[PDB]
Amino acid sequence: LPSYLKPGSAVEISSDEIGFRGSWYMGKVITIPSVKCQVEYTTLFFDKEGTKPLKEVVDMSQLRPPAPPMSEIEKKKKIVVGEEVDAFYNDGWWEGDVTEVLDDGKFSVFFRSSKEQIRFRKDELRFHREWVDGAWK
Amino acid sequence: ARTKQTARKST
Repeated sequence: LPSYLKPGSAVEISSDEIGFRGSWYMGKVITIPSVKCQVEYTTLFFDKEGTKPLKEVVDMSQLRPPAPPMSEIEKKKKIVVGEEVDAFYNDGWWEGDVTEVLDDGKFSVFFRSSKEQIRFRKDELRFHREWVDGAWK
Repeated sequence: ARTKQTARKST
């Protein structure tokens, strides 16, 4: 079993339910056994009242480790038109292109799955990484 | 307060 799937460990969570395309939501593994585990989302809940954190059985292929801590130079390089990024939106990371860089530290970001175009502050974005074959790209 | 319902983008 992969190191990062140990119960208790932080993860990010993909989905192929339509309307979660391009998202990675943060959570934790609850139960390892089939090719499937159960997680607990850190920011979603079963209920508006938010008393019961959401829990769900997924495939292990919908899971990936937390994104790597950006180095200090990486953590402060410039963001440019066309960079792929993840914006923090509906309490989740969503992937989009940067289409405009604005004079006040702000960016405008195009989402292809949802035809959406939304402004964000720099501290609401992260650099989009992919997690293939065990390594961060 | 955020649920799958108030987070999804479609259907």
